[PDB]
Amino acid sequence: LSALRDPAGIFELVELVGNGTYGQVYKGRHVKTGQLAAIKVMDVTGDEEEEIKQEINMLKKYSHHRNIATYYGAFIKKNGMDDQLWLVMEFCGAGSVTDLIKNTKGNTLKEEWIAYICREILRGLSHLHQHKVIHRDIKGQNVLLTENAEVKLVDFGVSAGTPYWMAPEVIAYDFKSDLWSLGITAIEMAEGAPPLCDMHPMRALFLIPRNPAPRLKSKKWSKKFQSFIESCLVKNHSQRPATEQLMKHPFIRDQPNERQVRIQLKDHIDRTKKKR
Ligand SMILES: O=C1NC(=O)c2c1c(-c1ccccc1)cc1[nH]c3ccc(O)cc3c21
Ligand code: NA
Repeated sequence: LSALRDPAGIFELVELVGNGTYGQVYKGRHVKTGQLAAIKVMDVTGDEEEEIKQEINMLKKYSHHRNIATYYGAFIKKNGMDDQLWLVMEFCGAGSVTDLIKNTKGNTLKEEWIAYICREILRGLSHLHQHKVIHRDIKGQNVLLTENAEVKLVDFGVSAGTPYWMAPEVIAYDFKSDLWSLGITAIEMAEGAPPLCDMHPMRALFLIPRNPAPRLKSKKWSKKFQSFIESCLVKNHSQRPATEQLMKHPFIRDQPNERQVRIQLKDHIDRTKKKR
């Protein structure tokens, strides 16, 4: 019901943080408590109304898992200047996995960090898949980190371009397509960019269903990580493992430093804020 409250006196915009496939996202502040939130500001027209209402319902029902940024509420800023809808979400201070790769020296993440991040994406995906929901847009831009290095999934717009993370069956499907995208995100974390990044999106769209399943370029990566990527990236989706199966894989299952990897990531986050 689009008869929502005006945000005036409740939530205030502080700084713009996001500008991707999800739109114009701001770092907002709750006036009375001083708590931070992510506010997505979108122009509410006559035509575009059905797509916005579907995104809200998805968030209201499915965002209540620890690996998905929580929905806090929605507001309409009444205004020649069209009315704006404010989508209030849980704030993830450390930014995206894409930013984490860009800030790390040599644009590659430590294998132990990849395993932690992948496990958290997989847990969030498991929650969505249990509720018969496909994310449809898994990529480093959509995987965010909190200041305490907690991993949260964002953007349910596509759930309600850049084909680099798209599974062959999607280009040609079910929950298994998100697991292909996780594999591509894992390579993105390992190599700094997804396979076929250097090519035009049209060539990538043509090549993905035709080329054999991608693999890691370097021989430096562990046999466990190499097998994980191979398990994720199975072109024939019928033969690709489910979410619960992939969670049981040694790369995800055997992570002894869950406490010591989180502390390392938090220290890397703190070094980025302190140094400029
Ligand atoms: O929900 C969010 N929580 C967030 O923290 C957040 C969200 C979104 C986003 C919000 C609504 C719809 C789609 C994406 C985009 C975002 N871009 C961002 C860029 C940097 C950042 O630190 C946080 C976000 C961010
Ligand atoms: Na949540």
